[PDB]
Amino acid sequence: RDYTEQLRRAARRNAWDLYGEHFY
Amino acid sequence: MNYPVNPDLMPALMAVFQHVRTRIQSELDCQRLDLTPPDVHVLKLIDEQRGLNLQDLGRQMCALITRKIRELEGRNLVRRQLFLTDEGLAIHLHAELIMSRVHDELFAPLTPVEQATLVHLLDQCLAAQ
Amino acid sequence: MNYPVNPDLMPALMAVFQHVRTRIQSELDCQRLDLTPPDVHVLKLIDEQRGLNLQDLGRQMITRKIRELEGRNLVRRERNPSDQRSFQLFLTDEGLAIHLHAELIMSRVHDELFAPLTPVEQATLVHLLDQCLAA
Repeated sequence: RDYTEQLRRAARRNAWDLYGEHFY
Repeated sequence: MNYPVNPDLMPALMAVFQHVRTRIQSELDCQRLDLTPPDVHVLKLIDEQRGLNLQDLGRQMCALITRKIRELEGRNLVRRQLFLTDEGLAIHLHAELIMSRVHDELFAPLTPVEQATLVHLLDQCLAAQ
Repeated sequence: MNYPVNPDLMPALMAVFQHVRTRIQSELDCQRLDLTPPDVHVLKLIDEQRGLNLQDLGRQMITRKIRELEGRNLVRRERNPSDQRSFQLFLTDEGLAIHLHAELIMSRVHDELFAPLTPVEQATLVHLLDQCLAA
């Protein structure tokens, strides 16, 4: 449950949101 | 420790993102799923938090979500508390398959060592933040 | 497929994409700019394509959003010289300033992301990211 571990899990979970809306 | 920043890095990262975004949409359309990534995000939350209320879903998505929820309802993907129908579950599962495959296809040109190196460098970037 | 993909690669990439969005948004919010990714995208298209028609903006993405941006003095609508019922889009002086500021925020966020890597490391990362696309 370290920092980058948690970020990876959260980001994977949010994949559709991240591709759906980004500044890119 | 902070080093000078290679000016090719931001464009390289942006290009990867844009490639993946384009490929996911292309594959969703190829399978005639008639979904966009925000639609799948709604379906995924309803799947994971089965029974959550409309207001709650709306907040987590961060009128216009009620429109999208209604659209997904009209396609019998979502039922009413909100639940995926059998059709909604299937289409969400198929979208997830597509997301996974596109990423596999992205990383395919890299050897196992290249893949492990890329994991490490992405981790190192983040850990210093 | 040649070999199974490293299971940590897609999440590690997503985490970097997540970081970039989160940081940009946080900076915009801290700075009181009240901008969302759609806002930033709209300003960028109007700057890149001066006099953009509304339907051409629609294609690359809306009437409600332009109304908001006009009210905030970021966008100006001018009548189409050949069609008096339609409007073309321009950034105001303020909207241009905000678009360029948003761009500087984005580049700073990237700089801060990458600066912890040595120059050799950064060059290796460029190569690997490019290898994903080249093939």
